[PDB]
Amino acid sequence: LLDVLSEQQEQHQDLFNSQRLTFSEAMAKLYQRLNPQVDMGQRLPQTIG
Amino acid sequence: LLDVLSEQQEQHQDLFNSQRLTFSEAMAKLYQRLNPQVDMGQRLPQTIG
Repeated sequence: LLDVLSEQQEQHQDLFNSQRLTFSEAMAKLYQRLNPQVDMGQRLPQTIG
Repeated sequence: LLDVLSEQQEQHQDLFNSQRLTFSEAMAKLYQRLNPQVDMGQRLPQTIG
């Protein structure tokens, strides 16, 4: 996730500019996209972010 | 919800008649349209229905 943030921020800006997603929710959803073995949404994306 | 089902679903067909979602999803979306304050455990509307 750190590597994606540092070098590939723009490549998922679609997720970040998503008005539906808060910054923590955007982070949580990105963490869901890459490394999908941690995929978890029953604990709210806001909290995981 | 039972009372609305008895007598007012005919105002809610818009939700019902939408190809976006299935019948159980329609029920879930109706119920959450009712009692809007009541959130759920961020689960699929399929399961809620």
